Amino acid sequence: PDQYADGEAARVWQLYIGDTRSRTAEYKAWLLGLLRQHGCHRVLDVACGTGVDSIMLVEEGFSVTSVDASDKMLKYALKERWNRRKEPAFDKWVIEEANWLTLDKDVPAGDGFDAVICLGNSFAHLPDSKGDQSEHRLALKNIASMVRPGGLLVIDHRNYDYILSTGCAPPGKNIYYKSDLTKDITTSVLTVNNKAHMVTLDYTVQVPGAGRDGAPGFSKFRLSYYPHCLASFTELVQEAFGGRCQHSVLGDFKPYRPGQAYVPCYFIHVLKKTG
Amino acid sequence: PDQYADGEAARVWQLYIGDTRSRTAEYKAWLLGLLRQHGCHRVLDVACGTGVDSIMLVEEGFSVTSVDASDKMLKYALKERWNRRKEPAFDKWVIEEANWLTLDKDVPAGDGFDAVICLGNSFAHLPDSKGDQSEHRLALKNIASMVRPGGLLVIDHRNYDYILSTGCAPPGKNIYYKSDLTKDITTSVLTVNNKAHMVTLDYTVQVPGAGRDGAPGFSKFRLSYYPHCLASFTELVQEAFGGRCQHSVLGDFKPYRPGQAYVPCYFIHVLKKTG
Amino acid sequence: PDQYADGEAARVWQLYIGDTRSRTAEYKAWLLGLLRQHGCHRVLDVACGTGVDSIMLVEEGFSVTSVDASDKMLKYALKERWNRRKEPAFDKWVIEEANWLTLDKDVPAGDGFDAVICLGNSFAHLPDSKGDQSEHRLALKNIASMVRPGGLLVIDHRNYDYILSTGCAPPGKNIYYKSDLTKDITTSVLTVNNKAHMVTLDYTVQVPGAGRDGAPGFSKFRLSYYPHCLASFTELVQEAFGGRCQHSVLGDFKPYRPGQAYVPCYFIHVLKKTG
Amino acid sequence: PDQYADGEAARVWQLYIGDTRSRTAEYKAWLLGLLRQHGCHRVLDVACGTGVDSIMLVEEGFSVTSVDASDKMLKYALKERWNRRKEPAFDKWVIEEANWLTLDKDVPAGDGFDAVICLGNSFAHLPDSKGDQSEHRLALKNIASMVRPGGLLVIDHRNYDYILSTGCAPPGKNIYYKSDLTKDITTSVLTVNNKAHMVTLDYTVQVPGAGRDGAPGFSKFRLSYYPHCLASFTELVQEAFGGRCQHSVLGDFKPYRPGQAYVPCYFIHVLKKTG
Ligand SMILES: C[S@@+](CC[C@H](N)C(=O)[O-])C[C@H]1O[C@@H](n2cnc3c(N)ncnc32)[C@H](O)[C@@H]1O
Ligand SMILES: C[S@@+](CC[C@H](N)C(=O)[O-])C[C@H]1O[C@@H](n2cnc3c(N)ncnc32)[C@H](O)[C@@H]1O
Ligand SMILES: C[S@@+](CC[C@H](N)C(=O)[O-])C[C@H]1O[C@@H](n2cnc3c(N)ncnc32)[C@H](O)[C@@H]1O
Ligand SMILES: C[S@@+](CC[C@H](N)C(=O)[O-])C[C@H]1O[C@@H](n2cnc3c(N)ncnc32)[C@H](O)[C@@H]1O
Repeated sequence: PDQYADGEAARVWQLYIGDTRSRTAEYKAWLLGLLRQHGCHRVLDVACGTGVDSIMLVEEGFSVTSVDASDKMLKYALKERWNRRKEPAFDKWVIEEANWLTLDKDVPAGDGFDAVICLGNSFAHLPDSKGDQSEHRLALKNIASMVRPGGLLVIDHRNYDYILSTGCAPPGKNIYYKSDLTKDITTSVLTVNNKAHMVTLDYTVQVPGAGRDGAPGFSKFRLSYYPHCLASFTELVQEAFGGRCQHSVLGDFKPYRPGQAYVPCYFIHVLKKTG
Repeated sequence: PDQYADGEAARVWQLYIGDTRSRTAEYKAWLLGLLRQHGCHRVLDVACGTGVDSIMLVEEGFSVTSVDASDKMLKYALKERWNRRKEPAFDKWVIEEANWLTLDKDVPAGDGFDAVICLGNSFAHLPDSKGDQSEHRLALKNIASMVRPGGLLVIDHRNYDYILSTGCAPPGKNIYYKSDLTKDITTSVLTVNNKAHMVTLDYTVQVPGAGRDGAPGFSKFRLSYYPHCLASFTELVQEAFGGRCQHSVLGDFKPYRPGQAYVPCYFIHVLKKTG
Repeated sequence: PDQYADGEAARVWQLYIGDTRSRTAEYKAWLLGLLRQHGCHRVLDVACGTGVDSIMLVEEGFSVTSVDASDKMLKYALKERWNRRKEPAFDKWVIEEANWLTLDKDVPAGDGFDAVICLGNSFAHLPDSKGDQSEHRLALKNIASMVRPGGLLVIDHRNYDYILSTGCAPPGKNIYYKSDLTKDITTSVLTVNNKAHMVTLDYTVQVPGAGRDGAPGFSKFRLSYYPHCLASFTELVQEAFGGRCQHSVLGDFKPYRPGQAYVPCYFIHVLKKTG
Repeated sequence: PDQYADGEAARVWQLYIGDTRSRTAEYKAWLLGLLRQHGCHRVLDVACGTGVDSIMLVEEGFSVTSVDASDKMLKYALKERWNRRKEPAFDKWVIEEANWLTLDKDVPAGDGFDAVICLGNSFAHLPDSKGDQSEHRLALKNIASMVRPGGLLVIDHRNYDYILSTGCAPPGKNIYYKSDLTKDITTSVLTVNNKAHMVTLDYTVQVPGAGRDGAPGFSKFRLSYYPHCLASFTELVQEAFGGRCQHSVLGDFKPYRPGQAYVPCYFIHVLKKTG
């Protein structure tokens, strides 16, 4: 289930993110700082999407290769690369299809990458269908398996500890998706027995115009995520490295202490493989 | 959406109810008592199902006509009637297809019935698709419209105030469905925005045998209900009589006071129309 | 694939057949004569449908048991039986669900029946999905397996030698379905590679009224048949008896000689199982 | 209905065509000759597919822009362009998504192209759903509307006059698809009433290997075409130019005279707009 196969979400992703520059303005300093601090040059983006963060890293002189399971989303990143094909940096940008579940065979890590990134609440898309989080563990394993020792892994997820609690996803401004075009997002929590099983969001993004004066137009699409509670993900992700890692998490790219006033919309996990 | 069209549920309903006699043993005293107390002879069963309670009322000398929207379920009640066709009582039992939504035209009440019954958590099946409980109000209206003034309406529903609260449906023994054959029931609560929208139960009933020594067999089916909170249903049902009624509700056919120790699995609403 | 599961066809079958009495008027003399001529008293109807011919045989003093795979169609025959439950003849009419494919286990022939009937182009419904006519052979075998030695089997089918040739099904009057209510029947022939694989008919039967003065209403349903060419069926059906049978075929219940002027709409096969 | 959306056909198209060089060897001389003879430099390919003929034209120094409705097929042409991005010719190759039905707005012809090509039996994919060949006429209109006056249009189609007649598509060698990997092609002709409505082909292409020694593997996909009889297409296509055109048709890129011994697998229509 690509969940993006229909292509409606991809078509308007640009409208969903809003000003990519304005979005990337946040955490660019941190991501870049972190990357450089650990002398990272080879970066693998497993959540490429339309290329938002891959493009940023490419421009910033990193050697990036981006993968994604949806060729509908990737098709836009590719489009961008071609458009800037005359730029040496972009001439060396690698964009290929791949799936976390089969990453190991999709992207030959070989020596591995200096850093791996999964941003914008991409991982939560993986379902627990098997009953046990086996799929979660496997995918989380392969992704970590792409990290060269001493390398970095930056994987995030929406704050579901809050969505599950209030039953609603935070509205408006978002560090990853900030666009006045997104008119509505309806949260749908499904709890099997007494455990949260799935959070389904239904977006309503206004396609610029979609009608002459007096008639506005919108695009509607739905995405489903597994609500990973912070504590659980921390445990899950660390386990993916068999413990040989240094773990840490930030609020919205800012330090995070449980009980703090500010409630983050996303939780960024920073893991540094050790051996 | 018959929800019973597939016929899997009907096929094993008998296994789900278990010992009908043992089930009917409960409340038979009360239902009969209540019926007689109000001199009721003409009884309409809008939730006929396989005929459990209609059959009981027939045997008890009442003049009953049973309707139901699922011809898959009704098909078993009919089967029963034929088998006992030699019994005068059963020779006068009426079984026809009908839908609460169109009852008014499906069952010509005319003068009306002395009593109407909807038992076994049948009504909760009606969805709120329209956004507003309009369908609920309409169906609840037609059903009440079949009650002769001074007549009775006995409509029940699972205690969803508890299911919604614990996220799980009560396990094991049940006054309506008590069978050791039912191995599992998985509750699935769906809350759109922050309001409970639907409760989906997934039953696992062991079909006797379904395999030689060493191999047991089961049947799996799913049913979805609108979680009507007590307070809301009391208001809804009373409104269906335009207020010309006498309302009351019992726990599991026993007096019910909010805050009482015993937590009822079902809530039985007893309404007596006045004119 | 019940093909009748949706119930649209059953709901208006009555309208499709038209005047059952006028329909049964044809071949009633022949069927009855044939039956009596071979001293048949126990008759099994494997294509019961709504009960048209079973009812006729019941009224005529035969001891009939009718089976059918569609409970949507059977549900009407049952309805009829109940309505005439006070008639001794109908009190002894047996109606049950069964499938040619599993007839042997569905209907315990035991000694077997004096005659078996499959009329109204019922058998052609069986598809050749398996690639080989295995299903046809098996079903045709079980059906024959219900015939007591010296017994009779009356199985028919539309004249597909003609439908395949003209690509269109004969219009209007029909010995089995004669109703001015049927406004249209669109034939759809599907030939895989160069062999006829399936004939799909789309019926348009006008439901009486379905609208006030000025607005008429119709019902639309589709049925699919395997186009059995005469020669092939003769071979197939005889083989079902392992050759221990006396075969013959009539046009529309009249003698049939290939090349004759009159083009039959149906082909009636009469087989007499022999030692 | 992309008909290619699933992507199974695109994934193995390469295997279906076989040796593109060997395929393109045929008619390359003619296509090129014809193009040059009319001094054509700007070529639009509306059936781009994986880029087979567009690539050939690009290499041959033409200025080509390719469009196609399936992004699953186009995605491969794009892949090819990128790989040869260092070749000036390919740096100027334009590849975009478009649909014959909306071509006029998808590809701004403006002045128009010197030549337009639709090869490999692409057009026959367009269905007649509307009842009337309106869609055929519209699409055929837009495509022609891309031809600059004095320009050329090369549109082909399988010889359905033969497929319809023999009920089977020609086997083996094919000028457009010649690969020993294609193990089977099952034709399926659907005739509504007495008119041929659709021809559905089911391909079985062996994916190289798909299993170790002893186990071979295949890929199965289906495509549906409208069987355009020669005479009809000639009329249809000419009408698309409002008669201001010079029409002609060849067998398999060789002169064609009705009744000739050789039976072409495809019919290539060559139109030269005058207006
Ligand atoms: C929220 S989008 C990413 C948006 C982009 N990263 C951003 O920040 O705007 C999540 C992406 O996850 C990808 N995805 C989901 N499941 C995947 C899997 N199993 N393997 C690889 N990619 C997957 C999808 O194709 C989708 O584009
Ligand atoms: C749980 S079953 C009843 C079982 C039976 N009362 C018993 O106690 O075993 C609920 C019934 O509601 C009926 N039902 C649901 N929607 C209906 C409608 N709109 N009109 C009539 N019956 C309806 C179904 O056909 C189904 O048999
Ligand atoms: C054309 S209808 C019969 C109508 C009826 N004979 C009459 O003359 O009005 C054909 C019947 O064949 C039955 N049928 C089809 N496939 C069957 C199967 N495999 N086993 C038993 N009955 C089957 C259907 O349920 C359907 O009612
Ligand atoms: C047989 S394939 C072409 C293969 C390629 N031209 C060759 O010669 O090998 C037909 C193509 O028609 C395209 N197609 C079908 N309907 C279309 C439409 N309405 N507009 C544009 N392209 C369409 C499909 O996407 C498909 O790739």
